[PDB]
Amino acid sequence: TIENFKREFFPIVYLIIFFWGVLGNGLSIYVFLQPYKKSTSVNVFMLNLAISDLLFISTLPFRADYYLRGSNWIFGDLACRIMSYSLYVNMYSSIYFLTVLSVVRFLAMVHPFRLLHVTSIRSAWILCGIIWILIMASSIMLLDSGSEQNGSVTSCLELNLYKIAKLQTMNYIALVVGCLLPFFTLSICYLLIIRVLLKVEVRVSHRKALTTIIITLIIFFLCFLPYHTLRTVHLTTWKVGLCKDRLHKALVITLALAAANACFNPLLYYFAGENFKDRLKSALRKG
Amino acid sequence: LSAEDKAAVERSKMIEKQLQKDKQVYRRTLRLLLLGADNSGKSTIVKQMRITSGIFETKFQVDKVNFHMFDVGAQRDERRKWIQCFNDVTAIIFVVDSSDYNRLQEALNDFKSIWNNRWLRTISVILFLNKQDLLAEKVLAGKSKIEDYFPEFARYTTPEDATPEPGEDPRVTRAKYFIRKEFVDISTASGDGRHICYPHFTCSVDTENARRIFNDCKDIILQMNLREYNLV
Amino acid sequence: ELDQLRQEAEQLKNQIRDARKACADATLSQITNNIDPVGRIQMRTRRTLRGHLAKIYAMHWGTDSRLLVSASQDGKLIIWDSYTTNKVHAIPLRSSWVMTCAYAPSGNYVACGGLDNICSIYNLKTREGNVRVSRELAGHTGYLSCCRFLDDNQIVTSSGDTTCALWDIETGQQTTTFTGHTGDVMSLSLAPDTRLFVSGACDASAKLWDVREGMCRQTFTGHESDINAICFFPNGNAFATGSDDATCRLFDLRADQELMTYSHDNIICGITSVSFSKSGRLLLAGYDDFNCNVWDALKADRAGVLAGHDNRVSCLGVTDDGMAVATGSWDSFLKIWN
Amino acid sequence: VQLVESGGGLVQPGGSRKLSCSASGFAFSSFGMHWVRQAPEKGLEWVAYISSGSGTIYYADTVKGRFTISRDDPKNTLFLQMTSLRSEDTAMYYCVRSIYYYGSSPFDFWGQGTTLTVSADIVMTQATSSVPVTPGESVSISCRSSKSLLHSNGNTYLYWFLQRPGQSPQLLIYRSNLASGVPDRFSGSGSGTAFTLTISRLEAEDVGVYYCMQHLEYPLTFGAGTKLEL
Amino acid sequence: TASIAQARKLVEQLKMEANIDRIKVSKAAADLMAYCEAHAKEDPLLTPVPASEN
Ligand SMILES: CCCCC/C=C\C\C=C/C=C/C=C/[C@@H](SC[C@H](N)C(=O)NCC(=O)O)[C@@H](O)CCCC(=O)O
Repeated sequence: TIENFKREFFPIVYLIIFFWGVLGNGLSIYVFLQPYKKSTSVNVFMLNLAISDLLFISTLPFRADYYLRGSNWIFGDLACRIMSYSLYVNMYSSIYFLTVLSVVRFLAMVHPFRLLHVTSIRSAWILCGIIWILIMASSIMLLDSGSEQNGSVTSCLELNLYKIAKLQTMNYIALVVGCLLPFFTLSICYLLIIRVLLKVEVRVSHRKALTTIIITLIIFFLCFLPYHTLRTVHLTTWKVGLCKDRLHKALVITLALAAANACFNPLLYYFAGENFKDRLKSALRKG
Repeated sequence: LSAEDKAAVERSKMIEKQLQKDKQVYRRTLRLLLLGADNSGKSTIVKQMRITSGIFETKFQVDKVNFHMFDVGAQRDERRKWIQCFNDVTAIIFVVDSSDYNRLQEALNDFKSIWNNRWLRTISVILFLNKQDLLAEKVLAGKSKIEDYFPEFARYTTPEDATPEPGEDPRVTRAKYFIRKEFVDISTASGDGRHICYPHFTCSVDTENARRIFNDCKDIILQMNLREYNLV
Repeated sequence: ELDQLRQEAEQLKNQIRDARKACADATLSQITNNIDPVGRIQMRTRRTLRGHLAKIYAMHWGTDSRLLVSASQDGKLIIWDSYTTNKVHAIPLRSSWVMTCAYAPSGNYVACGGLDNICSIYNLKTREGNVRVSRELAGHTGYLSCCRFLDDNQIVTSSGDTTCALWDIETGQQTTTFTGHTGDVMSLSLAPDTRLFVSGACDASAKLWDVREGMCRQTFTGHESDINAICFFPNGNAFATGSDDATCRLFDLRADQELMTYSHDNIICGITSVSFSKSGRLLLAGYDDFNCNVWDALKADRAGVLAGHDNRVSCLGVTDDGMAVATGSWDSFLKIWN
Repeated sequence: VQLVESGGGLVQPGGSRKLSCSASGFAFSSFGMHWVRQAPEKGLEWVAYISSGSGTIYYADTVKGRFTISRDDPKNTLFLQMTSLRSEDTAMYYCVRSIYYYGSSPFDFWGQGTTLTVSADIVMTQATSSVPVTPGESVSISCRSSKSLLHSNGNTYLYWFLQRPGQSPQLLIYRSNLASGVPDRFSGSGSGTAFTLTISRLEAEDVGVYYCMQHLEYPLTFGAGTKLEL
Repeated sequence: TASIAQARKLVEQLKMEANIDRIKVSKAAADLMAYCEAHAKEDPLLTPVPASEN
């Protein structure tokens, strides 16, 4: 049984993740909403990403409190449903926004002069809303998660037999379009970006760009793909009995590493880049 | 709703269609600002880039993309005011007579003034040291030495990482590299990376003149898209 | 000779300074302290224009408070319908760098100009309907900074050659030319009588020229930096000047000196435009901090702030009736506030 | 500025005909076109309208289906194709230009037109059809309408057209606002219901038929027309 | 004679400018305040007019 380890691991890891994610996203959104510099498609995409991350984080401490008191859900069943829905819908929206930013800054770089199909003001909001509505309508099914009350305690945020027939269907989907296709898109786009950067035949800007691109690759390949593979191998064969004592440990640790993406992402994407680090200082030293 | 108002709305929609059709080209164009004193060979450059009007626009296509170079050589000496309108342009090409050492001081002064401008602080400034053959002939004749005007030229060592072109005399190479080093020092001063200079030795007959503009603007837009999209 | 003339000029300047100081019985503050406060003037955006392509660099209000002329840095003039927001007219200019535009008092002609050094006046009521080049006049050896119509046949213009000139539309030549300034003239402003007009240039001074004779009746010499905007008071006895030092100054033609200096420590960005209301209490000025301010011409206190734009404000103008105020910035978006 | 119409003539019942109109002296595309019919010994009657760029087209409730209007902008020409012509279609058709914007004067130039012979909108009713008067005196023509033309915007959608012997209707007033090329003798007054056209001093060139038109709604309807003779 | 020419030009300009009358600042400020208070009601920007007039 791994529940003994979960009760001790979740409360601290989720708590610290929530703390850092709030500390980051609050200021990130306060700086994005500033009318100081301008409104661009990249700005809208980063604002949607920050909003999705903040929504994912706000639903994090509830699960920490649940696991802290020995897997006891004190809120209503509607709260459990909304939390389980918002966690994964926000995770997938964040992944899709990261892919959108990747393709955006790939088209901006590989085609600087011609094909200026990158700059936009309304198309960005349209695409963000389309992604939101699609992901929401798709994941809506998860709202049927029962309270699953057993005796005096409620097994919210936990797997049961009733939740199998559905997970066996919508899981692999999220693996293809949620993990595999976005990962391949990121890889191709950033490899082409690296090729364009190394195109020089005979630099203080390119080296920093080079370090910005590969760190994100190693942070994305070690947080989502392992998590997706582990949850797939755990759900593809889930029979009544023991959890094998090993797959569950890997699953919980990779889920924690993925939840830590809510705190890696904001920084990786905005706090390091120069243009936003200037808007940041402006918003700070304004009034 | 009145019929006249509907007709006016339709006319406004047609005007918006035309304005969008024009804005497509506008955005897809690249504005360049050509600057240079009378002694500078900006006229010869415009004559070579053939791939009471105070403004002269010249459109030329290179590598299947257009460039609108703006030359201003029919206005008052001072240019601290009308230069502000040329912000957000693709690049600024500054011309200087690298051969005439007398006007080199005024050329460097004008370059420093255009570089430290508050409005053009975020605009790259390309540099074409035109009239290279004249400079080479002058430095080979030995009748005019840069040391007479710049004392640092007497205590300046040839760069170790230099790339002398085939057939160039050591004196010509040293002089051109000293000029380029002076220009790069005047540029990097208070540069902060937001804008960097692009010096290029341009001859009087070199047909590969607009190619230099293309290669410089490519890197300029690359850095502009790396900064604005948070990748550098 | 030269030394004697310089000494005489210095003595005359000192005498003028002493005379101006003698008439400085008190500042406008001492007299504007008893007037009731104006309060906060929170203007909201009633219209939003999204037609301009490049940076808006000029604007003006014609005799009719419904049509609004606006010029963009892409060589495009647009006459908008302020009420319905529709585009009444669109004029493609042969010059891309246009920095000035004005609407004739008859509603039939519109002037423009800029780095081309050629003032182009187009007609809007042509029998052919389409906009035609009515008069493309030249002669100035410098960029055109501002244009203002005096009637259906004459137009005053200021160029970078330091010399302003009143041209005739029918003749297409300088009806009269004024002596050159010390710097380039950047703005203009007509008086309600149309007989006199004050203009400022890069030099820290402003000259009040006359339409009848080419002579500056008054020359104020009170500024920290280069004047970038100037506006005439609705009555015609005073006028405001704004420079890049983030400080406006209200000079008077009767007193011939500055009355009050509108400035604040938190404002460090230069000024680009100045305008008054139909009454004159509200002095509106756009600053390079991506916004506009509205102060009290008498109290000099901050009455309102307009921060709707996102780029450096380029120009602003109040309607002849004072119903609304148009503001064009470098964000290619013109906003009407009320 | 010229609008030369052609294509008229005799047509048998049920036939078709393409009336053409060549425009010159102005931007044809910038002006919307209106085909208006006038029956023999009667007043005007709007038929069809085509906006700029062919973005909007309208026809009269009585002419829908049969008549179709089109415009060739590359050639600056207008065409009206009529099919299944009835006996009542005998009339003279005129093409008129109109540009709509604040301060404009829609229906400012009327073409010569062409004659073609066979074999719930607002209605405008005038009190008198003929008023005898000699030069020197003033005239006051009255006009009544069934619906108030005063729109919420405050614009008076009233147009006056003066047709002289042998000439086409000439615009006098488009909204009290005098029209272009018309002396100041003509003036307009009244409320949104009743209207009055006042001529202070009569001349030999003023004799003709004055027609009133409302422009509040797209479907137009001309009045009976008041005649002034020597 | 360009130097002395512009010198005498500026001298005459300052002379003709000094001859212009200049009243004290009190009267000018009073006149400005009176003109401002006269058109106070005719300034929608100063006096917010109801939505029926906009
Ligand atoms: C066209 C694209 C459409 C977009 C979206 C479509 C489908 C994917 C979206 C959402 C589904 C996500 C899968 C979530 C797993 S999460 C796996 C489970 N949380 C687990 O293994 N827990 C182990 C433990 O507690 O040890 C489920 O068990 C969810 C409920 C939460 C829970 O009980 O922990």
